[PDB]
Amino acid sequence: PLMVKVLDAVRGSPAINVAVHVFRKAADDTWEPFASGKTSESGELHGLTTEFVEGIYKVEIDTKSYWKALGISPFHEHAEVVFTANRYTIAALLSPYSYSTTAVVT
Amino acid sequence: PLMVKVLDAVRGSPAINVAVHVFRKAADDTWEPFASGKTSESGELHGLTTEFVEGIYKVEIDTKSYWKALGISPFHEHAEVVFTANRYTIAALLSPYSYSTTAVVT
Amino acid sequence: PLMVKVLDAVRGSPAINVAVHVFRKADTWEPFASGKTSESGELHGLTTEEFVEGIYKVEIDTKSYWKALGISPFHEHAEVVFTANDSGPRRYTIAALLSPYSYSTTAVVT
Amino acid sequence: PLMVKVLDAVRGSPAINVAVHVFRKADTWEPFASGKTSESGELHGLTTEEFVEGIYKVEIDTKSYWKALGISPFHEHAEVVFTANDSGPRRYTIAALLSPYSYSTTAVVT
Repeated sequence: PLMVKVLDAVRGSPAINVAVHVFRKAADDTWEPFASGKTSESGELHGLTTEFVEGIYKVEIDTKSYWKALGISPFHEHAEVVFTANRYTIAALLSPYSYSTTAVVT
Repeated sequence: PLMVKVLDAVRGSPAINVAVHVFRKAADDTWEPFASGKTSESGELHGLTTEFVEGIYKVEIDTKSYWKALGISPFHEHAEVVFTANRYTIAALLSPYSYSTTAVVT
Repeated sequence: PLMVKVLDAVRGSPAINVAVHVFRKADTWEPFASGKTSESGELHGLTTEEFVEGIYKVEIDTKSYWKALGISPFHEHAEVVFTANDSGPRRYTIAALLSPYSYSTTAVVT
Repeated sequence: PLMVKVLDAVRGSPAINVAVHVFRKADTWEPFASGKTSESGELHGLTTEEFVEGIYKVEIDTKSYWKALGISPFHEHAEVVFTANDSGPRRYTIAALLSPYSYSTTAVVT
């Protein structure tokens, strides 16, 4: 039920091999690792979970590493997306000094 | 080779039944109708063309009609995307007073 | 009452010296005003009395901007089309955020 | 040298009274400054000497903003994390453009 999709606004392409880490917020307010992976050649990451109970989740997209691998100076350390779970696609559109993120919930 | 995908940033969903018109620029600088359709339940419009020679194209996405059908006051008349053809996905992310458009060319 | 602001999402900077042409629908597009963005990425003083109700088009010459930086971008231009002043005079800021294969545009109306 | 600007993409307006909390990485997140956006959608005067090199997090409380307008938005907050002043002092504008299920954030560094 959770998928992440990442596009590169500079090249006009999927953002491939972007590392993504998902965390779930614990009772003591810390972030517990939940799942992770890297985007495919289509910029997508499937199969993160099945387990996906209500709670607050954080999806961290490693944008800095991506721009570094392209030789382009980036601004952000990463893009964080934090939401309460209540099909979820977390989309992100990446530029070096800007990004957007959209939840497509169907 | 040309596909249009539209998302609704207010609802977090595909933008369904959005009218899209494609034009090709003529030798006298006018816009000639080329193809059109409406987005599907997945917010996508396929099968616009096959015919898709080099030239300047305009994709008009009827955002105002979409927001009107939702009872939400919009700013723009439409979103226009103009490019030279040289697989093209024209993506758009819609809010009432803002939109983005991204070309995913693969 | 009409201002255009352009930012470069690759550099995190104002987009300087971007040409901007404004048209007003008469059903033809009549030239209305033009200018280029300053060092702040802004273009002021496009109009005044003159900015009556109508459908306006703001064409931002993003391709020339990118080409001058060595980049072959996707779009020919960014066009922003809108009805203005339909409920009396307003101040309009048309913002654009540019990347080689993507742009966003936002209207701030006060 | 740090300013936060927030806009509402549904209304085409400044996002007014949005809470903003800034942290600096010590590996814990230490509270650094906080405030709320004004009628212009801006928050100034967060820092000064004080804004040394470091990793900073700007947390923008978008959910409370939307909830006060009757909306149940997707995100808990918008978080913007960045290294600052790594090559000497700069002016940073952190902009955010909010929709109920989507946001964009941009850095303008001068």
